[PDB]
Amino acid sequence: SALGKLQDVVNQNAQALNTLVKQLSSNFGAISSVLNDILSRLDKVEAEV
Amino acid sequence: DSFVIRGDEVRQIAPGQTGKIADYNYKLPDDFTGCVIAWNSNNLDSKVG
Repeated sequence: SALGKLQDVVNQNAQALNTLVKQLSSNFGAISSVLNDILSRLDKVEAEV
Repeated sequence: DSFVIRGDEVRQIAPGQTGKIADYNYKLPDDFTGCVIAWNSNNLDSKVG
């Protein structure tokens, strides 16, 4: 518990990085989180939305 | 752009659609700025023979 502040700083940085990475798997209302899956789907005019 | 097509091929003239007309002879770009005008001419062009 002596280096608790440094450990907390490192853990916060790592958690922020992990959250920013995991926020890619979200859909945000789209059809899928993978862009290649959306490309292999309805035409470009409808895929842009 | 003046041309004659089938009555069922009118939906293929719209930009970002499918069909043989929109993929083989006449395709509109995704940034088409204009209006599409069409009317029936059965008594004008079509012949009984």
